[PDB]
Order: sequence, then structure tokens, then C-alpha cells
Amino acid sequence: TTTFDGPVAAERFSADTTLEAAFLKTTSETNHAATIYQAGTSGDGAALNVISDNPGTSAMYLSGTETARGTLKITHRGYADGSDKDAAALSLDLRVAGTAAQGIYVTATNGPTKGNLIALRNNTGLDDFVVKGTGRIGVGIDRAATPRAQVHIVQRGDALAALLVEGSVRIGNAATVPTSVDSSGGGALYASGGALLWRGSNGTVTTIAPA
Amino acid sequence: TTTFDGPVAAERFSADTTLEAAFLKTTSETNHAATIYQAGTSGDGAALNVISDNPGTSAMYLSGTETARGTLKITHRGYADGSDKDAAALSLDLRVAGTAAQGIYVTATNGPTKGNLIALRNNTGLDDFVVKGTGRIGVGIDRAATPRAQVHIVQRGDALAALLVEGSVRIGNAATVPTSVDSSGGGALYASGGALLWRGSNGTVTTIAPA
Amino acid sequence: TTTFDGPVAAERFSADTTLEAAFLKTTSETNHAATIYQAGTSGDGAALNVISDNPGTSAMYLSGTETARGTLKITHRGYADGSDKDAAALSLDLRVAGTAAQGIYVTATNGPTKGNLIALRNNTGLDDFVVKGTGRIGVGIDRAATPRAQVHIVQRGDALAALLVEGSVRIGNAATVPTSVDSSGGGALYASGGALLWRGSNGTVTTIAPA
Ligand code: NA
Ligand code: NA
Ligand code: NA
Repeated sequence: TTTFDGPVAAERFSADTTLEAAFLKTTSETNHAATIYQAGTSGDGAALNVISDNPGTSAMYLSGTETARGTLKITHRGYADGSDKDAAALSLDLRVAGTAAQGIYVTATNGPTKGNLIALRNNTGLDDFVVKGTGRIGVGIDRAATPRAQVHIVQRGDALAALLVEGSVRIGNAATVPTSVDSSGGGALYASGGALLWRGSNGTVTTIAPA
Repeated sequence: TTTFDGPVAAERFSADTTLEAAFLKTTSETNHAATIYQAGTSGDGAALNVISDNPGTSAMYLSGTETARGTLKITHRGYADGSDKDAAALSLDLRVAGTAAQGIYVTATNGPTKGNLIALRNNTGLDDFVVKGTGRIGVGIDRAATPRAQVHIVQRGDALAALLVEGSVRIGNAATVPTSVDSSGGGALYASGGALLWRGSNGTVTTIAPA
Repeated sequence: TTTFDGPVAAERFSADTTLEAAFLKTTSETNHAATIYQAGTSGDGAALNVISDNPGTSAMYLSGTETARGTLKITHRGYADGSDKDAAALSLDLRVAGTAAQGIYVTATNGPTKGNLIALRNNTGLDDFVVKGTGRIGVGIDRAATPRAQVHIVQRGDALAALLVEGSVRIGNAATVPTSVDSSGGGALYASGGALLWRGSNGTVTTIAPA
């Protein structure tokens, strides 16, 4: 063993070992524990290449305790001319035909979070796609609004419909008969005893078609 | 070149080079290859800061061969008082106006996986949002259940509707006329020859409105 | 301080410090800046283990400027026998009961991207689930096609319906009355003045049920 009381600088560091090759611990209010930087401006060089051959353990663990930031924060620095149309911030490949591996898995093992499970926020003023902690889904709703149904879709822009279905729509019997409609007016379409019914905004209930 | 036959300890390691700055290889059944740890409890210090200026290659590659874990596993250690409402496990920023970069891209280049493409599982007993390997989507279905349509939504909790649409609903002609309904009863709404039809649970088929 | 003019090799590198423990900078068109490799084929060893105790800063930052690749690229090397049914490429755990932390957050802080916010592409020829830069959503649409509504669902495979709703469907009044239908034929279902209406493919408009 060799102990340097100060910093070491070198052209390169390498270890091929049965010990843990690196343990880098920093305690500071200003310094990161590690910076890895690829300054090349072309070629086949990444900043960081991580590989595991061990099937019994995650190739990589990341744990944080942030109050107002992402545990992993990924920035893609794009191009004003749109020459990055084939790039992504995050790309996942599930390789090997026959695999049953999942793509993205999100849970909360001590109990449900009160925060959004996913929030895609590209267009100003909107939640393009959001799944709330409650499980309700918004599609084009006002940003940070509470969805007013299990799934809430708003027709935006020059879209000609809120919803297109190329196929049939099954509607199960409602467990509770509606007594109201949405604040956007219109009405409530539901099944009751196998029949199709509409409650309109003025409170008229019509059986449209029988069981 | 300098070869240490044993471990090296130092106050800091730095390299500014044209070689690969670090190669850390471990072969073990108990040791990780590398641990990076920020022990600070406040300030602007991260554990790991990775940057690339090379547009021709991913800033970071991660490859694993896990049988029952995530290739990247991210844990956010939260707070019982909800003081982490602005935090996230994963945060992506697509910067530079004019960019055409994508957010999240998932595929399976050797053939389709049999596992879930995404599974958001916050609430006990439920799949809040799941996209199966088949492409079917569940919203509030029982956890791990097979969706019973291309998209299957269940009205949960105190939601007043399964689906709210602020706009019109287009229904294309069904390629195959329904001959059955869902196990939750109710019926099947479909278009046929431009007309709107309902099949009820007792098998009655009604043309509600003409083409 | 100690300066090595050449490469250093050792059995292990460790630092427990108040400085940044590691700064690894490479400028090259062929070399990565760092490779971390777990060559073990069993056990509890990961390649990389990253931990932060600092709540004021992301545990990990990643920044890239790719034109045609992912900033973070994750590959899971699977198994032909499906013995990886419990594995995932990305796994997120929001821990601590009471937490309000979010799962996945995606935005574009300089203005909207023109690329897909999320694209799940498992089945050949299809977009299983895609959210376009515009916010439109496709479910089973042809891969890379533009959705023809805010949400566009296609009944695929042996699914018996495009959409199943176990609950009621609220339809708000349409801000603009439809004057056309989809290219898949059928018609347009909408609310108008609290009433339910259908426009069929031949242009007939029927009030199905009153407000
Ligand atoms: Na639009
Ligand atoms: Na609820
Ligand atoms: Na199917």
C-alpha cells in the first residue's frame, strides 16, 4: 500500500484487480466528488463507459436525497437548426431475442408518493402527458392542473378531434350512475344494465340503445 | 509509466490527457468496480458530474446483463413531510431553441421484449400506467393484469368519470363487427358503414345514428 | 502534490477528502474519458455505485451534445429463455413514506423540442406509445406517423376493442362543430349545447340525446 498525503496527477489511471478498483469519497459544500469530462469535439469517445458482466446485481446504482432537483439530471445541448432529430436525452435498448426484460419501472416501496409519476412538459402552459401520484392522467391539460377524470384529454392546436379510435369502444356498466357533468359542459355517456345512456348538461337522462 | 503492486491512496486524483484518463476493472463476487460518494450534507456538490463535448457519441454508455434487477437503479431518499415536492428521480432537459432531440427512446433491436415497456406503480394493487410488451395500455388496472383492449381505463377512487374529453371523438369503421362485450358488462360502441352502433350485453344491436 | 508525467497503474485507487476526489479529463477522437468495468459473473458487485448525502444538489449530472445518439444510452443484454422477466433497463424507487418526489420529469427550458417526448417502440412497424413534440399521442399507430387526434388509438392484434372504459365517459361541448370525419371512415361523436351528436361519413348530423 502507498499513501500520498497530497494530490496526485498523472497521464492516466488504470486498475485491473479483484479489489474494488476505485473508492472516491468527498465531503464538501462546494466540490463534487468526481468529474469525468470528454473534451473531444468529434470521434467515437464517450465521457463515461460503464459495463457489467454480473447478472446478479444492477450494473449501476444511484442514490440521492434531493429536496428540489433530479437525482439524475440529464441535459442535452441541442442545435438551433434541428440537426439533432435523431438524438435523445435517454435511449434504452432491450437486446437479445426472447428477452422478457422491462424498459422503465417506477415504484415507491415505502408507500405512494404524492408527486407526479411522469410529467412531459414541452409546450408552454401545458402538461403534454402527466400521470399524477393519484394515478390520474392528463393529456394537454393546463400545466399542473388536476385531471378531472381517470384520463382527461384536451383537444389542442389544430387537432380535429380530442380522441380517434380505429376500432370499437367498450363501455362497462357504471358502478355509480352519474348525477352531474363536467365543467366544460356537454354530458356523461355511460352504460347501465347493458344499455347506453346519456346525461346532458340540463339533467336530461336518455336511454340511447338497449341491452 | 509507473506500476504500483498494491493500493494507492491520495487526497485527489486528476488527469488532463489525450489518453483515456481512467480504466477501472474489477473482477469480484463481492466488490463493486467503483464507488463515488458525496458525503457533504449541503451546498453545490454532486457525487458525479459527467460532461461531453463530442457530438458523434453518447456522453455515457451503460451496459448490463441483469436477470432480476434494473441496469440502472435510481433511489431517491425522500422526506416524510413532503418537503421534496420539487425533486425527481430522473430529470431531463432538452436545451437550445430549435432542437429536435427526443426525450426518452425505448426499443428492442433484436426483436420485441415480452416485458413491460413502462410500468408506473405507485398505488397499492394497481398499475397506474403500464404499456405491455404487446403494446396494450392499462390505466388503473389491477397490478400485472392483462389489459382487455388496446387501451383499458378503470375509474378509481373519487374520480367522477373514467374518461373526460374536451373535444370531439372520432370513431373509425370497425374492421370486424363486435360479437361480444367486456366482462364488466355494458356494451360495445362502434362505427359500421359510417353509422354509429351499440351492441348491448344481452346481444341487441342498435343503429343509433346514420352515416 | 505529486505529478506523474506518465500513466499510473495500481491495485486500487482511494480518496477520502474535502477536495474533489477525482477530475478525469480526456481530449480525444478515439478514447473515452473513463471506463468502469465489473468483470465478475456473479455476486453482489456492481460496476458503479454513486451516492450523495447532499439534498441541495443532484447526486449526478450528465450533459452531452449528441446529433444522433442518446446522451445516456442503456443496453440490457437479455436472455433468449426469458429468464430476465424481473429485470429492467431503468428502475426508479421513490422512497420514504410521505415523500412528494416525482418519478420522471422531462422539459425543454429554451423552448419546445420538435422531437418525440417519449417513444416506446417494441413491435415492428408500430409506435406502441408515443408522445410527439406537439403533445399528440399515438397508441399502436404506424411507426413515426403523425397522430390524427390529440390521442389516436389503433386496435391491433387480437384485441377485441381499441378502448375499454370501466366507468363513465364525459364529453365536453365541442368549441368547434366538426365538418369532417377521419380517413378511416366512421364518424365524429361530439357534444353541442349539452346534447350528444353524431356526424356520419356521408355527412348526416343526428342529435342522439338532448341536454
Ligand atoms: Na396541433
Ligand atoms: Na381519486
Ligand atoms: Na394482441
